[PDB]
Amino acid sequence: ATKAVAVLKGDGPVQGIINFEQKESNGPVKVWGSIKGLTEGLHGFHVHEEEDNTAGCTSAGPHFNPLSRKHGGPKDEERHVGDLGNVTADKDGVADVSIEDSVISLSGDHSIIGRTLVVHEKADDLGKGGNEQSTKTGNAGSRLACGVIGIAQ
Ligand SMILES: [Cu+]
Ligand SMILES: [Zn+2]
Repeated sequence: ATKAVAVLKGDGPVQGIINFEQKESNGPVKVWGSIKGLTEGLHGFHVHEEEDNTAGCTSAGPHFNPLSRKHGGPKDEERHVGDLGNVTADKDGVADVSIEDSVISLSGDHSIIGRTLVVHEKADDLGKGGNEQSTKTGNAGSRLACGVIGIAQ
């Protein structure tokens, strides 16, 4: 779409308004956001499968993997569909996201509308930890907050 949002929220007051703009069927998306309630430091950020509560928190399915690759980040050879590596939280526990991608579509085959955008405690290990868990998740640990990607309104 040309205006999508994902309101992150967790067990605690950790919350974050993510924004996504695509417009173009096959153009570079802009993705950005601003958490409020993480700790400082790097936090893994990914599009988990779908709004699947049974996966643990309010919703957080496995790392979405349509092409069935190993985990990593935008700069890796092995990166899943929604492997937006990690973001950096401030000393005030705010991680201002601002990146762009061309794998997804927000409106098309890879409509991210409906997906489950989740933040992790630890840094994404860029799926290089040489262990399934890491090479599937980034060893980023438990999901401080979870959320769903929808239309901005
Ligand atoms: Cu994740
Ligand atoms: Zn991944």
